[PDB]
Amino acid sequence: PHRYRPGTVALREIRRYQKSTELLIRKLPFQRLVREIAQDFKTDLRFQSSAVMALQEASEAYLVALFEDTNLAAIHAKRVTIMPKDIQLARRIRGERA
Amino acid sequence: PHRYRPGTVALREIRRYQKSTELLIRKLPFQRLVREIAQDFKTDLRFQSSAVMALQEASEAYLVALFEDTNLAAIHAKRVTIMPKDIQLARRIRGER
Amino acid sequence: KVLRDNIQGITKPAIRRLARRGGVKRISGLIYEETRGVLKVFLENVIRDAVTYTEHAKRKTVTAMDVVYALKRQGRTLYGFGG
Amino acid sequence: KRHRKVLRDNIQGITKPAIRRLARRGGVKRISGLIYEETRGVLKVFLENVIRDAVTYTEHAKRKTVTAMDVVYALKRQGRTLYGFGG
Amino acid sequence: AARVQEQDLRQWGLTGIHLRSYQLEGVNWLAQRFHCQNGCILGDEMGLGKTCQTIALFIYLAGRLNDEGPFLILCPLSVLSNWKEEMQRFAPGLSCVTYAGDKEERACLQQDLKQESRFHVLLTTYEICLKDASFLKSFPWSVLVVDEAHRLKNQSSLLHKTLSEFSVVFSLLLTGTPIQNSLQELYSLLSFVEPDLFSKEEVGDFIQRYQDIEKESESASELHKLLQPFLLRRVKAEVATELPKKTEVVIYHGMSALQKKYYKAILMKDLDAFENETAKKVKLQNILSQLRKCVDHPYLFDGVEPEPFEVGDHLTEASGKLHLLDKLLAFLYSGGHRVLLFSQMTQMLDILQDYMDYRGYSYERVDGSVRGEERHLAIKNFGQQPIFVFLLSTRAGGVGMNLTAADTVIFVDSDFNPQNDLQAAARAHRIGQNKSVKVIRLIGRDTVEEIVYRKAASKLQLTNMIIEGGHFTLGAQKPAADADLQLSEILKFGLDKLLASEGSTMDEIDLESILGETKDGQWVSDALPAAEGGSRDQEEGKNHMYLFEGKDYSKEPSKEDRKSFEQLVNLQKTLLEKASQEGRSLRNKGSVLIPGLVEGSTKRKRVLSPEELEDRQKKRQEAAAKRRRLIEEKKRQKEEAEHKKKMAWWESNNYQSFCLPSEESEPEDLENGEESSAELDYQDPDATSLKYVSGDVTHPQAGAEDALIVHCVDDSGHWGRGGLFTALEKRSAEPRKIYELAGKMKDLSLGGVLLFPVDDKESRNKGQDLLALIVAQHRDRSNVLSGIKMAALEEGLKKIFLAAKKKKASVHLPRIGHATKGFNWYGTERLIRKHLAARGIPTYIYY
Amino acid sequence: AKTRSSRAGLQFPVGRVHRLLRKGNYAERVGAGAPVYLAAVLEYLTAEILELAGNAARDNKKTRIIPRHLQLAVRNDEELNKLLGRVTIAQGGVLPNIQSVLLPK
Amino acid sequence: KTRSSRAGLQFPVGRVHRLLRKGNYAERVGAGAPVYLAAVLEYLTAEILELAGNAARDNKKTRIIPRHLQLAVRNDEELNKLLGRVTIAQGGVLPNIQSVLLPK
Amino acid sequence: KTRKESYAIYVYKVLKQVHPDTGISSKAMSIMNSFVNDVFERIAGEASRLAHYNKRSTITSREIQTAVRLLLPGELAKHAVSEGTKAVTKYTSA
Amino acid sequence: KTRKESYAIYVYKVLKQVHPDTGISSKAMSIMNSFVNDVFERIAGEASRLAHYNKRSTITSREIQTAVRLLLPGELAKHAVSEGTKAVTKYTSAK
DNA sequence: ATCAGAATCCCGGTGCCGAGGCCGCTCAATTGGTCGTAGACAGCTCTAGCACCGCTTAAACGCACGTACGCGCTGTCCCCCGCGTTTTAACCGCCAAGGGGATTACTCCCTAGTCTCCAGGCACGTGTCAGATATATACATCGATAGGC
DNA sequence: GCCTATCGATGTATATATCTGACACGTGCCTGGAGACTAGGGAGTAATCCCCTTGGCGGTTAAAACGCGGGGGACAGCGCGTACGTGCGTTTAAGCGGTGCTAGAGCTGTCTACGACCAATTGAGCGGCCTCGGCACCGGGATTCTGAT
Repeated sequence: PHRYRPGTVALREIRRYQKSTELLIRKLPFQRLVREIAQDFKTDLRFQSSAVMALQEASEAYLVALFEDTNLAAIHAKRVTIMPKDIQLARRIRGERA
Repeated sequence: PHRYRPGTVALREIRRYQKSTELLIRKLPFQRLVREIAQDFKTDLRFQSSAVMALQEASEAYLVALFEDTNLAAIHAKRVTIMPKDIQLARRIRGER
Repeated sequence: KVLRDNIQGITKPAIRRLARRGGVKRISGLIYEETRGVLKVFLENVIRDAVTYTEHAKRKTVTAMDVVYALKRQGRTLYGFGG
Repeated sequence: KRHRKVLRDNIQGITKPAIRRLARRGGVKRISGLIYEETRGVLKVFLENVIRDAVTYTEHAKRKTVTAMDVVYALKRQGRTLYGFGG
Repeated sequence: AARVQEQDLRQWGLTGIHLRSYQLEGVNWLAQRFHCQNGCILGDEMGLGKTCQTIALFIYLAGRLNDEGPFLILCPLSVLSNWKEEMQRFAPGLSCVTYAGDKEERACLQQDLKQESRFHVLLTTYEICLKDASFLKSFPWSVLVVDEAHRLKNQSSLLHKTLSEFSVVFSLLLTGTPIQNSLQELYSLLSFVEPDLFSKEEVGDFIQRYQDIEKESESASELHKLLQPFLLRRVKAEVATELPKKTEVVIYHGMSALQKKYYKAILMKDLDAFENETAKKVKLQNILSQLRKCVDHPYLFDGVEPEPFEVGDHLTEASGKLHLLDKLLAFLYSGGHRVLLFSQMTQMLDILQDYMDYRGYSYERVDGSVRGEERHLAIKNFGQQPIFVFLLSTRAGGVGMNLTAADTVIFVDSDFNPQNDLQAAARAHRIGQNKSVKVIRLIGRDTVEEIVYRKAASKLQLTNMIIEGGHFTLGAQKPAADADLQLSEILKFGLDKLLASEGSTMDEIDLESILGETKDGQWVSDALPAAEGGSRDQEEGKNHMYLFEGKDYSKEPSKEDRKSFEQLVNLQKTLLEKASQEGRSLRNKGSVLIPGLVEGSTKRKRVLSPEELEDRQKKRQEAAAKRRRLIEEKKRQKEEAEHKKKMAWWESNNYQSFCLPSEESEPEDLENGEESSAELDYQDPDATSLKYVSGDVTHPQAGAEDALIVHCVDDSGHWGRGGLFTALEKRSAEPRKIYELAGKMKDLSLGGVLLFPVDDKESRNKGQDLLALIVAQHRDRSNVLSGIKMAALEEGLKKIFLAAKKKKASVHLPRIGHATKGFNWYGTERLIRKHLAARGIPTYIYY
Repeated sequence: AKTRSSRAGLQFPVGRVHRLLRKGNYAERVGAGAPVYLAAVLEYLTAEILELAGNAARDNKKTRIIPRHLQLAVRNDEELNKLLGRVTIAQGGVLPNIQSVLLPK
Repeated sequence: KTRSSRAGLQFPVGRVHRLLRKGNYAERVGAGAPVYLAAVLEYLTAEILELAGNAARDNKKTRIIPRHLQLAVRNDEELNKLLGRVTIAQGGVLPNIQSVLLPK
Repeated sequence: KTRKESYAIYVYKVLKQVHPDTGISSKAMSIMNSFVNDVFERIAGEASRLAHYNKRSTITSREIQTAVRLLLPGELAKHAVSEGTKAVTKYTSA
Repeated sequence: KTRKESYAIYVYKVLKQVHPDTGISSKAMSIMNSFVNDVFERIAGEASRLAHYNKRSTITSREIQTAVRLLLPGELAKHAVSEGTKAVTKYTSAK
């Protein structure tokens, strides 16, 4: 009947993904996403593989940093479940949501 | 006798200063503060009054923007009263340490 | 030959892994769409500039240097690419 | 009795009402009492970095008088450009 | 009793003075001649306290001969105050009453003196004595005193006649000039003094018999033998000392290890000035200031006081100069001496106040910031209150102050101009000083002050010696290149002693041995201590004005000290060299870092050959002269264009000028033939003196001649309300109209005088009245008015002299400030008298 | 006319711009068309901003433009507020704004 | 003979000088200026590298990798300050969990 | 006496175009001048970088346009690019 | 057939100074090379701007020292400055 | 409470291709000479920031409790997680077109640099009227009022 | 427990009030923008190799897809009772107003050391490649954690 309690293995997951250094995003889906957005500015573009890798790296670092700020904002509200309201405050305070 | 209720005058003040274009810090105290701090850097420094004036303008703008962000943080935290914890969070999100 | 929807490919599990690296213990189901929206805006601006640089370079192929310049203009930087 | 007197530090001259008044322009309705010293600390650190930079410019310029453009350069370098005192 | 004892005179009530060898002899001569019953003349030179000696004579008469008076004193008003003061302070037992003032005041005094008839001594002036001779005759006189009796040089004088009409038994005439180049003065005095021995008719025989004494030694001996009972006169410094002889002291002090710390640090910091011969001027000058501060006090440097900034002895420990001064002040305080402290750095005076507070000493401070009235208060306080020390900035104190109450003068640091020190000395060691004054200059032994002083002293004593001796042997003004070398020599001095003793060399010195005898808290005026003569082969060793403690200044850095400097420079280079020679240093390792750029700081370059320096000097001179000349001419062209604007502005307003042009370039042709003193015979002092009348200034009491009324105004043309201005409107409304017109029409220029008639509403029965308004003030929005431009008053009076003589009109002036107590009337009065009354123009002053 | 600005139909000084660019070391050579294009762009933005400022002053019932109007104008052009997101204007003040949680009931 | 050798540098004096000229930074450039700059760059880098070396050693690796670089940068407060918006590929993140999220 | 220069007269002339019968305070003029110089530096700086990225010696309107595209907001850029192009095509007819 | 210079060799040289025994991955070498070149631009930009502010034609050690002090945050510069000036001293001392 | 029992490291041994080292030829870093301007460096001239007193009146200090907010503890209840369980196409290994980037080599115009000049921009110049300050509202919300329902 | 009023209190936008320096305009002059003349190498000029990305195949796997179940946090409710809002008075000192002072900013001139440009030349390091073992990686060792005891 043994089961780990809610949030306990989630902490182990945090420890896992904080100890690992590899990318967490699905590569081909991200590649398609790059091509998809670029499709809006120009049709039939070609992309250096390293450009896509750089984009993926930059995106992950950006999002992870956002998740951290979101985590703190939820904690400040005495919560542990992150919500868009936290993202909205963080982006506004950062001035990204200028 | 008469008294306005808590927050009624605060709302007036907010509207007054937001409507106003005036500086909010006393010039001479700010001026002395800068010069005392100058003692921390060098034994001898002269200062243009306009330089001090610019410094006050920048400082007030910086703090006011911070007060806005702090106010948002308190509201997000379901409060009306701002606290140091809000200021710290705001600066943290702004990448300030 | 036209692409769509793969933003959802940055699926709930993709977002969950990122959030765990970010130290997040619980993730609201509303966060997934909020993230995809913010990410698209971020990517659009970076790619927009990278394309601008590519066009300025008279190229048809986007290069890592365009990404580097775009980040740098946005005041961001990624070492280990180009150069 | 008048030859010398101890006096409060100039930072306190950024009086509780000066801080309150600023917060009110910032739209703050209610303020906890801990914020006066907290704001003073933030302001002092902010000023410290700006003045130090200004001093650096002036001393390189080998002047003795601090100049508003020196402040402009510091502000621009720190990403907080102010319009209204020079160019 | 031994010279009718000085104690007998004191027992008879003489207080507050020592009858000096000169004063005691005079009083006894007066007393002896009274025993002989021969009248007397005290012909002693001015400043010997003839007043003091005469007061002692009344003390002798009342105490020994029981002559209860009344005694009459005739004196000039400038000394009448002095007579009254000396009587009150030195002879309080004899009631001295003052008969002075205006006709109304004198009328009150005549009633008061008739009601309270119990005065021993009556003080009156010569002019009042002549006017009220009938009143003074009503009192039965015992003895008559005449101060500066030269007023009697003419027997036909009304003064001589009226006093000969007074009942006189014994006479004492005081004169600074018993012979003003005429024997008639001495005989006129002698015949007044003892008319029974010197008849009024023997004037011719006395003059004729004694006129050639410069040629006849025999006549010189005869006249003196005849005069010995009647005339006493003596010469200065030998007995007649009059001014307490000044004493000069140089004080040698040690320095603390802390001072030594900064010394080493300061010197080492800027070695480059010694390497770059051309960078020496600014650098060494800055350094010298720092060195001075270090010798004075290390806390003159920021952060040197240990935090917390607590008041304590650590201050004295930090400076050997202060350490010595503290001990010195304790001695002086116990000695009841009063000290004046002069320094160039106000910054130290601050610390000194802090120190006075620490020790709890009474002090006052006056530097260039203490304002004039505040300055009056400080002087007043020091004169009245037991203030021990006076803190003075050396440059601020030299201007006009009187500090004769102090006996001790200390120079912390010396001025660039020795004239400033000498000028300051005249403030305390001033005529009227009764205590012997001691003069102190502070020097650290083997310190920069000693070296600076060695050369500065040579210049300073030569300059001071030059000022009294008039032979200007001024040490030649060496160009700054040599002053840089001089500074390097100073910096090369004493290095061995200074650095080899890193600990405090603050020696305890028995001050009394250096200072000399103190009597009743007074410095004994002993000539500079010449190491006493032990006779065996005469060896000349300069115990002259430049030697104190037997030490001769002016002599150079030892060669070894010079060598040690150069060695230290290289040693410092070695430290820098090693640190730079040594490998890479990391931060986690916390290595020692070298400070900023070497050439970051600037280095001056090679000297253009002396020939090239000479050529560039010429080039510099030539370029400046050429531009100066061309620029000044072009600048004048601007003034010419502005003149066009001025004339056009006046012309455009159809205004007629009432202002007199500035007549400061006409030769005063008042009969060209040596301007020698036109001897004013003593007949009616009211005829050439300004006549003061109480009444309205606007209505001159002029008979049939034209009258010129004079008043001062500003350049605004806005007519005032109230006071004298209302009186002017009462006589005429036109002065207002012209003044309003002139101000608006830009006709009012500083020193300009508006002239227009006053006969508009009320005119005199004979003669024309003219009013002259002098443009002397301008009022800006800050409302600050300068004293009715003192310059404009002189120019206006010059114009008034020329206009009044040219029109032969009488001049009528208000007594400015008569209602303001302590108002400086004299400057205005003398200009009026010199330019009008003394030139025969009738001047009337209304109050 | 002589001036290149009038040839371009501009008010701004193309010659000054070309000089400044040459002196600014932005490159070894500066083509004559770059100053023209830049002068036109700066002039355009000037006109755009001045129009907003003119409106703000006129709306404020005043004939003279002041920094207060500039702050109001800049922040209300949402694009200028981002372009000038960290630029501060002397005597600009802030936009009147109060959060609904703080408003009375 | 090389100016770098003369300067005691690892860094290339001529190459650095060439970079300064082509960068259009000023009308004129002094010969010591590149020396100072090169030295500084050289300095800075090694300071980083020791710390980087420390991280690899602590990580039981003989060759330094980007992960070591990320950790090293953030741990020099000044490197993080200087590099506050710089990202390192395959750098990962700092290990950290908020006390509020930790178990009872 | 030392001669200075500023964009003030151009700003004022443009002011009378967008809004006749109105003036501008000296403080506001200083801000406008300050803004013009700032934007100038932003454009010139990036244009310099672009030229280096392409190793070009000569700056052209193409670089200016590219810098403008990068610096300006999404719609403001459209108007500015139109005006810059319009000016060049007008001038080049001379 | 194309030629491409880089600073890696000094990096490696330096590597052996800090850690004679330590090795380095290609990715790490690329990162540091990028890093060095980037900071060069930062410093040169400030020196340039400063010279412009001072209307000065020539960039010198003065500019290096002060640009450095602004950029290398506070004390970080101090360390660098001491070695920087030392090297220049060496260079100028030598001939 | 202590322990079983999920699930975390530690470890040996393997084997891949990357890191470190080799040489190569080119083109440029160091070696070698001339000019010239900048800056520097020194001079002289004058400005504005600085030290000081001064009265005034608004501000902050300092008063108090009332007030309502934020507090800690209350209870509710259903959602993100834990794990199973299902189902995906990403990742990965292999080949292979050809669009295109970067390489090569070349031409002519453009901009730079050239000299002479003049007209738009400015610093100094002078004035004036929109905005600043009066002053006393007229007129709106808030305070308690204060009722009635 | 309202909810409709209500006075009137304290305050606020408005009227018309008057006052002035900051806003305008130009003057007198210059200085640097233009209109010249001119050269040559920079950007465009085009051709080309051969490469990098895109195209392309299916396999095999981890991975994502989809759900149940639930207990703890997400969520709101409540009373506690302090502390922060407010208006009182008290007192300090910030402001607007001066004064005197000279440091130090400011321009100018002359020329030289420092670096610019030009050049010959050597050799640092350069492209292309080869060799060895730190590392990845795999199976499978031990250790230590949770919630179930």
